[PDB]
Amino acid sequence: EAHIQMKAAALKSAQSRLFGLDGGISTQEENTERHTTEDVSPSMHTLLGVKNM
Amino acid sequence: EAHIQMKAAALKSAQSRLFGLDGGISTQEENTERHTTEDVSPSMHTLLGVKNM
Repeated sequence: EAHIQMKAAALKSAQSRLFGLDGGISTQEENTERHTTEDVSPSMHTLLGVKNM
Repeated sequence: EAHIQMKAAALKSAQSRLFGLDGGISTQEENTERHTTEDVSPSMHTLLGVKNM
């Protein structure tokens, strides 16, 4: 009885977690898009439908 | 768990780029046109259909 009470008092209410933080860090997608000197910006190739006035 | 958290905090949301700026710089076409003493301008040969009055 003493050993059981000691074990119960030591363990308390320790929740058991089956997993931790996943090791897969990359949550985005690889950017396979090309970059060329013809681009108007590092994020865009052309401004196709844009109309100035 | 500590190592996984450290790796996740260090990598953050680093997007992976597959390409950089392309090494092909010349985006125009080579000007194979000739230049002759008969030309009226370095950019034009004659003024053919032009009518003065």
